[PDB]
Amino acid sequence: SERRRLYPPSAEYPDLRKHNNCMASHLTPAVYARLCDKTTPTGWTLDQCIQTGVDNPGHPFIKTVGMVAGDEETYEVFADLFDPVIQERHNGYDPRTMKHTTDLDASKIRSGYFDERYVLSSRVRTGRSIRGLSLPPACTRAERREVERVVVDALSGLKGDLAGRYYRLSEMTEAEQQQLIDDHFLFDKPVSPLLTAAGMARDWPDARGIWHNNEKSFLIWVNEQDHTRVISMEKGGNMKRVFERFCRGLKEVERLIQERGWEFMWNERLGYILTCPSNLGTGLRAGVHIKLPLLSKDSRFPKILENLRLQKRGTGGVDTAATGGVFDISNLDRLGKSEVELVQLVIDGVNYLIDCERRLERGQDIRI
Amino acid sequence: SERRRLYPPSAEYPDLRKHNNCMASHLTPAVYARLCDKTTPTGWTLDQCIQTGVDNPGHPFIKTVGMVAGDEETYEVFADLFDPVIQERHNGYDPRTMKHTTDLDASKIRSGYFDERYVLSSRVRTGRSIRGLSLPPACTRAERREVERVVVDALSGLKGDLAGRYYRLSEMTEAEQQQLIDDHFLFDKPVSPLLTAAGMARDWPDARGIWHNNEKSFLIWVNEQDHTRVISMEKGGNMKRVFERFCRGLKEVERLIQERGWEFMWNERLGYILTCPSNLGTGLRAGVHIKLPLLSKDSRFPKILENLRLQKRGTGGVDTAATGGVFDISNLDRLGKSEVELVQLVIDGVNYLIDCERRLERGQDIRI
Amino acid sequence: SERRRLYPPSAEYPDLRKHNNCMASHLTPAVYARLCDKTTPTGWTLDQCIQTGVDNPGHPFIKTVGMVAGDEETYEVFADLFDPVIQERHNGYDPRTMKHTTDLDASKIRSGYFDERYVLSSRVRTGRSIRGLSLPPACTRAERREVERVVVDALSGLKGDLAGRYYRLSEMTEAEQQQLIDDHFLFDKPVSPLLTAAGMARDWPDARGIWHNNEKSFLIWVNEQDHTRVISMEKGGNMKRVFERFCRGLKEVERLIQERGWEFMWNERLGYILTCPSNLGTGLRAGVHIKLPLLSKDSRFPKILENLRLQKRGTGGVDTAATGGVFDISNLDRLGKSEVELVQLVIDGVNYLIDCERRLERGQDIRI
Amino acid sequence: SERRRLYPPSAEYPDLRKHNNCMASHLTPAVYARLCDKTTPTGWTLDQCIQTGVDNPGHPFIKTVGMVAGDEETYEVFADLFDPVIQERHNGYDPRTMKHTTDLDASKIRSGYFDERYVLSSRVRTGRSIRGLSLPPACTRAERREVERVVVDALSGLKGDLAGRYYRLSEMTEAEQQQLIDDHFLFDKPVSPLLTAAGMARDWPDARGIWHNNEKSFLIWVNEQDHTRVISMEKGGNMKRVFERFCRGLKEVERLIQERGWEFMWNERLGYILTCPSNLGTGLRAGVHIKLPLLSKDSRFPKILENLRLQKRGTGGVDTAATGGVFDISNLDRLGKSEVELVQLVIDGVNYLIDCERRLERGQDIRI
Amino acid sequence: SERRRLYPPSAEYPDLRKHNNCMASHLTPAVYARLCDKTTPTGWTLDQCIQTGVDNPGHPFIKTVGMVAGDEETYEVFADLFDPVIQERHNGYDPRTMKHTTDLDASKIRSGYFDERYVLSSRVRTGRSIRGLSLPPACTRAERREVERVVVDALSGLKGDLAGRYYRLSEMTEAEQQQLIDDHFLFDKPVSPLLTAAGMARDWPDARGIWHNNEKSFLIWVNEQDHTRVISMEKGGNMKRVFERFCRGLKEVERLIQERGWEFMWNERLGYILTCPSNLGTGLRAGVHIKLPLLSKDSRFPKILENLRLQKRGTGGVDTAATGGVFDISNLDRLGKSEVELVQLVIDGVNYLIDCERRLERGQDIRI
Ligand SMILES: Nc1ncnc2c1ncn2[C@@H]1O[C@H](COP(=O)(O)OP(=O)(O)O)[C@@H](O)[C@H]1O
Ligand SMILES: Nc1ncnc2c1ncn2[C@@H]1O[C@H](COP(=O)(O)OP(=O)(O)O)[C@@H](O)[C@H]1O
Ligand SMILES: Nc1ncnc2c1ncn2[C@@H]1O[C@H](COP(=O)(O)OP(=O)(O)O)[C@@H](O)[C@H]1O
Ligand SMILES: Nc1ncnc2c1ncn2[C@@H]1O[C@H](COP(=O)(O)OP(=O)(O)O)[C@@H](O)[C@H]1O
Ligand SMILES: Nc1ncnc2c1ncn2[C@@H]1O[C@H](COP(=O)(O)OP(=O)(O)O)[C@@H](O)[C@H]1O
Ligand SMILES: CN(CC(=O)O)C(=N)N
Ligand SMILES: CN(CC(=O)O)C(=N)N
Ligand SMILES: CN(CC(=O)O)C(=N)N
Ligand SMILES: CN(CC(=O)O)C(=N)N
Ligand SMILES: CN(CC(=O)O)C(=N)N
Ligand SMILES: [Mg+2]
Ligand SMILES: [Mg+2]
Ligand SMILES: [Mg+2]
Ligand SMILES: [Mg+2]
Ligand SMILES: [Mg+2]
Repeated sequence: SERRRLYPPSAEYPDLRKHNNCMASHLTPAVYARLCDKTTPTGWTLDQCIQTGVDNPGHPFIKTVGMVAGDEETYEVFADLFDPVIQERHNGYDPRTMKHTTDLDASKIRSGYFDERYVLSSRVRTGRSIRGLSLPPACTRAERREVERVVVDALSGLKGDLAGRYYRLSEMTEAEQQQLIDDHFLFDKPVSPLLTAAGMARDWPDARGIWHNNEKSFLIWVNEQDHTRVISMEKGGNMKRVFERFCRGLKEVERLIQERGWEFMWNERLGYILTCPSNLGTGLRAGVHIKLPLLSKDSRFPKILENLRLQKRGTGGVDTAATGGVFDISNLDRLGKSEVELVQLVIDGVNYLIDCERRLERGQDIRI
Repeated sequence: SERRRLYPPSAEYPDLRKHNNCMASHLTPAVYARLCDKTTPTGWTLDQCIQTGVDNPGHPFIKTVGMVAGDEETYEVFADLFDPVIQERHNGYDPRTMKHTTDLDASKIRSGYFDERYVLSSRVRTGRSIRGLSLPPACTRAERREVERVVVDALSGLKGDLAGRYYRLSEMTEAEQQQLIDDHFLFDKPVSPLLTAAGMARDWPDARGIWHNNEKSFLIWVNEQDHTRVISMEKGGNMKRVFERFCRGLKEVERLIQERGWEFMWNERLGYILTCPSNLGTGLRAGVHIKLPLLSKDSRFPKILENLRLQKRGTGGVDTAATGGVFDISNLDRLGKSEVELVQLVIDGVNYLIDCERRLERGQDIRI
Repeated sequence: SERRRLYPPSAEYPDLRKHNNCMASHLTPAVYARLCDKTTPTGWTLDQCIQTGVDNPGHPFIKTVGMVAGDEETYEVFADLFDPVIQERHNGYDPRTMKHTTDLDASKIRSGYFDERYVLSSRVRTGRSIRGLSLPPACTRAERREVERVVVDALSGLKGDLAGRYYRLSEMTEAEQQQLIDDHFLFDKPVSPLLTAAGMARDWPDARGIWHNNEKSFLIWVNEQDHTRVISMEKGGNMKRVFERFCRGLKEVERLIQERGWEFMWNERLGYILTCPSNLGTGLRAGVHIKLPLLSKDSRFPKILENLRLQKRGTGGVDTAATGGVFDISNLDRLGKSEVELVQLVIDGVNYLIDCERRLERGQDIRI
Repeated sequence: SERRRLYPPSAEYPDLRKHNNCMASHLTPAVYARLCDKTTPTGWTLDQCIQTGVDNPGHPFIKTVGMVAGDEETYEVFADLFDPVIQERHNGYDPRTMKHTTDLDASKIRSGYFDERYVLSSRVRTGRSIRGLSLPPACTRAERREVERVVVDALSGLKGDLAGRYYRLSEMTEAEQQQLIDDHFLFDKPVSPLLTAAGMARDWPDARGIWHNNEKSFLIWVNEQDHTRVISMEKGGNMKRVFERFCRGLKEVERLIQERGWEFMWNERLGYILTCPSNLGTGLRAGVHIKLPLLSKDSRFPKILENLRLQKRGTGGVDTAATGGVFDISNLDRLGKSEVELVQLVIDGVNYLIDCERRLERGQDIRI
Repeated sequence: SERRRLYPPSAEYPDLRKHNNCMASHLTPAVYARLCDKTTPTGWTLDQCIQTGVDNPGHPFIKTVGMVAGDEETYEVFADLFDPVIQERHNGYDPRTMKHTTDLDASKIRSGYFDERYVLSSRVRTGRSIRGLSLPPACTRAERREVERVVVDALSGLKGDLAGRYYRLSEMTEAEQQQLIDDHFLFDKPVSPLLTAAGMARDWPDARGIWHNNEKSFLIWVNEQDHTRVISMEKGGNMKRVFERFCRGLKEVERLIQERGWEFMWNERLGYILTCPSNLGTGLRAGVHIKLPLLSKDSRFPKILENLRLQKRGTGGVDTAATGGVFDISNLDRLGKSEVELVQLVIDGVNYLIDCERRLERGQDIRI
């Protein structure tokens, strides 16, 4: 009957009195009550958006957004809660007013070569979603298989240096997968509670895979945390070559994908849409590992790092710590700046860090 | 259940990598995704609109639109795809901004007499659709029979020189139909793939017919490719008389049709609505055949023809080629210009063509 | 408004006064009125079922059903019209009461070797539809591509003698396709009016292909007239080996298809569901070509052939005639009998025909 | 099914080629097609509005509107057709633009006494509808009974000179009803085709009645052609007393009706809503009979009458003619002018008419 | 539009080619296709039912069902898949035909005392669900809080020896929770993949708690894996006292719950409804730990255990192994047998096990 009463929204309000994530900070009873009825056309709802944040109050060793998007419409349907979170996460970028600009030019990134005694590794990463298909948090098996087929068919057209092969996770022996993971190429099974709570580990390892070139300098993860994750890696400090290869490969992949009538998720307000609001905009993360004996001498590291808008993850894996200090240092903000700008910022920050080692003298300049 | 997922629009996107029609040129994944859910009140959909273009990439010896309209609402519902196609097809006429004006006056078409040694035939054609009834691509049997009844009842009222008789295709012996076709009067069965793919050959020959006057100088095809096709023909170069008869007969037919409460499809933005976007506006085609020994001497013909906005089809039938060169030359653009203007343009172009007989001198002037 | 009146069903009733197909014979105003509102869950309707029959009254040189099915549900939704047609087409088999049994055993088909001087070719064909996907008359582009992907992935698992390769029609040069067609391997473009009117030529050649083994003795047409057409052919009279290979290959293909969670359309009442009601049940056609000088001496062929329940097509296919008499003789009925029974019947009929070479004496026995 | 086609609106368009009513004049195929889907909340439709006009092309001896309203919403829902009709019927009043003002003051109508030798009868009539109840063309039995109950209960409260009694038509002997009709008090059974075609004779004589005061100078017809018709009569030429009594009685009746929570249909754009668009606005008709020997001498009567905006009906009954000339002369326009203005206009026109007795002189002044 | 096509069910079919759980064994494409549209009134669907089984193919050291129920209606809506699974899991009990009988009598369980040198612990467990509230896999925050409130209010009425207190998990320090877990009283956080994949760890630790008596011999877990889990423990081999206390406490709890108008989920076909089909029927598990030096001598243990219908989990925790062999031995089947019968079976099995200590002789009797 229509006379039956629903549970009032405040009855469903999560208990976030001990949470320490941006979703908990920016969620209020008014917002929850306002948004608890809405839903994206594919059925995504607010509770599904904030489940990962609700279940995970902590997760060292970095601050977490606590939200995910089930599809493109989410960021528009639940903008009343995503917008403040995005603004806080990206040092003040305002999606409501500002616009995002993307440029991928390896010409305007001159220099960008690091000392081989302090870097010994350079990687550039980005993510891409296929329009019309639900994101990993909400995708069904059919949608995941469709994403895999589209990506594999597109990548089959890559020729020349970028030519490579696709390896299905379900067809790889555990030893091979472990060897690939230990080499920083493949992705590990999603056991971290943040991924599991978001629902981005359903049906594992179905429809997940890795497409890599023969030199393994150009890789593409299929269906791990986004529809596609494009990676360009090199064991050294030559960020210039890595970024040039990344740019050309990404352009070719986009062209091949569009050839078949598929287009990436994108809007000028937010840039490239991805699951985690922390990856919006360019979704780009350019970083380098650090030599063990050197940066270990730092004492006021976090202040300097927040000074330069850089983030320091441990060795391979965000969930891992740093032992025998070798830190993966990358840019912190991915929205509001162009890819070239982000790479230049990373290069400048790393040059500062290696210059700030000061193994002969003492003194931290910070230099806000 | 509502949790089941539909095929993403890009999955249905046609493969037009080898097509050479305006629909293929102006169709993009964004447009297809935007329009793949809409539908006219009678159920016409985008796929039905573009089926003929998808199936037919070629079709010599002229460029083809590759689209058809199922009803009046189509041009409004799918305007996002029809408008660029119409603009390209009609040398820049912009339906969004401009307006179309129609005038049928035989007084302001002074002159217009061709040399009898180079024309020997003059025809004028137009199309008309009855409002409220689906177009041939989408019409059911009941709608087709209704169109036939309305047209026949209206035409029964014609008196005087225009007085004529209606002949039902289903009641005509094959020999009589073949004789009429060979005389350029009747229409042949629609075997060309463009007509069949559009669905404009369903239930043949049911409800199709030809109404012609005793002299056979005035004819009306019922349910061939439009609801009505009004034709005025004469074996000679006297375009003036042909056009005068065409104008008066068309006015009388329109009056008789409106007498019973039926009105033609029409809107000032597009003019007279017809199935093929190439026939919008006036839908008028005025043309003449050409004497065999004469125009055969031409070498740079296509450049001159595109110069004058004229189209050259072979002998009887667009699908046929030209042998022993005798070309059917007509106007190319039917929207944005009035009927009088189009006829005057055809007369000027034909006078230019005959003036360039070059049986005693050489040189092509083009004269853009 | 709800006060508006629909066209009465009799207004839409087709004009079949001159038709000569089973649909025209068994269609009555009462049946049409009863069924003109129903529709299968995918939207198939009666008019779409009978369009091919309505448009085509003739089509030599064989009697035609005049109907097609858009999906599995059709045969159940429109049973009131399909059942009499099926019963008449399959010499009295009653789908309402009887049941169909299928057995594919090459052991119980002993003998089956024809004289090499009168056969010189032996082929066995069947069709199969993937459950859950619309049939070629109604399938959209996405469904056709899904069928192609499922079939190709399944067939990739065939090993040993059956090992083969898939060739996409869109990627084959016209010369190669013509050579394959002339060799009786590949299928030609569907230009015959029966196929076009049924809508089984939309989006050609998208998603159509041929998968064949290295010896080309085992072929599979993908998306030509059914979802799959499995063919086993040999240039000779050894029907035994051909049928054995056909049986084992079909079993392997079915196993591979089921491995991935796809099941063939099938119900014990009708057997294997296919587009044309003439292919229901087993859908099997076993046949042989005939030597030119020999059977040409016959005069009362049609009576004998109808006596033996055999069909006589042209050497080039159903749509071609027989010149320099070389007739493709096959079984006529495919529903109500098992595959082994049909093959044995074909063998017995061919042995009877060759026994009646009438080179020594004369006289036709008929032998009903 | 949704694929079935409705009859196109032009198929339902009435055949008005021989009609002579305002509805026929102002009805066009475009208007009919536009309005043939709409309907008032109570279910009234355009065909029901125009049925009376369609069935009746003639009806001497006056020009007829040819339309009726089923409820209050009609004039708003079908304004596209009622507005031109109202404008033509009320000599230019434009309901879209201008507003209507009502005043009932017997003080500002000084004079207004006619010669007893040329009038011998004075009547004033008006109509009123109860809001929330369907009009007589569309009212069901329950609604008609509700109207009767509301009106009778209200009128029971009248006191003093206006005190009277209610007589139910179903409880009155035929002789009494005939006597009342012959005295110009009661209304006759609705046998005229205009009333019957409009559906305003259904369930006769159920729920119809007459409430009159003891002197029979104040009367109220219940459910004859409107919900209420208030009438004030006097056998003489004293229009002043008749009109003041009419005003006070109408005010008292309105007060009593509003006492119980019922309000009259009214909007400033149109005034008081009634069934026939010819009665909109005030709905007031003030008139007088004429002595037999006197006005019979007129020859150019119609021109003069149209000059003064007066209408001449025969003796008792609009449907009746004038024998032994005694004409009922009243105002022609009821909308756009106030009641006092209309009464003054009638008085001036009657004074003009009697002044033109022409028993001793000659001249048709007309005096536009 | 309604012309868009859904993904065929076989496209969503899980890839279970390597799974080893009952759901994978008893899931077929036909069943999946049949059930993929249905849904319980609260929105539970088949994919949600089988997600835990799909994600987890293994999970030593016991065979897993691989399914869960979202609410009471699930077992009825998806019976076509639950029934075979239940039958296989409960050694042939047929829910379709048979009925379940429950009796909780401590009188008819005479004896039941184990040797203190081989048991040193005795526990009895059961589960209960509140009717009208979604099960832990599907319950929202409001429903979980409602379950907690109902259970706590009911348990507040327990008096006498059963008198106890409720401890909210969110209000207990980590040290206290760890101490309780190490003592085998409290439940640990659900980190095992089977619980997480089923969605039974959402919003942890909100609304989860433990209500225990002062002696801690009677405990009730609130919202861990069922709505309520009632447990009775004793550090010894006196199963008689444990079971009688369990019976009386359960009866009192049920009475108190029903006092407020709440009733347990129950139907005679299945008994007491719970999330995991392995806990249906009584949901009872009676077990004992085993002394370290003793049962370690066994070699053919699994055959004997399957002989006696007993299951051997490791030490505290099903997910944990057995080191220094001390096995938790309990009954294996909970549906089709009464609680008294199950406890007697457990007692007989444990007596057999201890009798087969073989510390003096050798030989395994099995004794099927
Ligand atoms: N600079 C680098 N050099 C080598 N490997 C890297 C680098 N940065 C990241 N990786 C590899 O990427 C994998 C996942 O790292 P993660 O923190 O998830 O980066 P992302 O943000 O791109 O997911 C790790 O296994 C790690 O080895
Ligand atoms: N100038 C002409 N003289 C004689 N016949 C003509 C002429 N133009 C067209 N026709 C006749 O019209 C028929 C169809 O021509 P088509 O190219 O379809 O013209 P339309 O554009 O009006 O369809 C042909 O059979 C042809 O004989
Ligand atoms: N027994 C046979 N031997 C050789 N070729 C054959 C045989 N049967 C069919 N074909 C070839 O297959 C092609 C299509 O045959 P068709 O008449 O469509 O058979 P079906 O009815 O099974 O489709 C033709 O080109 C024909 O040459
Ligand atoms: N001036 C008048 N004097 C007497 N009776 C009248 C007068 N005007 C109208 N009536 C009476 O009203 C009755 C109906 O007349 P009708 O033309 O319908 O007027 P209305 O416009 O009020 O309907 C007739 O029977 C007639 O006798
Ligand atoms: N016989 C027993 N004696 C002592 N503790 C037990 C016994 N059985 C179970 N437990 C305790 O119950 C907790 C959970 O046990 P579990 O294996 O989940 O039982 P269930 O299969 O009923 O969930 C463990 O921490 C364990 O210490
Ligand atoms: C660890 N996280 C959370 C974040 O991005 O803040 C991922 N989105 N992977
Ligand atoms: C041949 N065509 C295509 C076109 O007009 O371009 C017809 N519409 N008939
Ligand atoms: C030629 N036909 C018609 C028939 O089978 O009768 C095909 N279905 N191919
Ligand atoms: C006679 N008529 C028609 C009209 O008013 O024009 C009535 N409405 N009574
Ligand atoms: C470990 N399991 C699976 C099972 O019961 O089989 C739980 N339901 N807890
Ligand atoms: Mg990462
Ligand atoms: Mg043409
Ligand atoms: Mg064939
Ligand atoms: Mg009247
Ligand atoms: Mg447990």
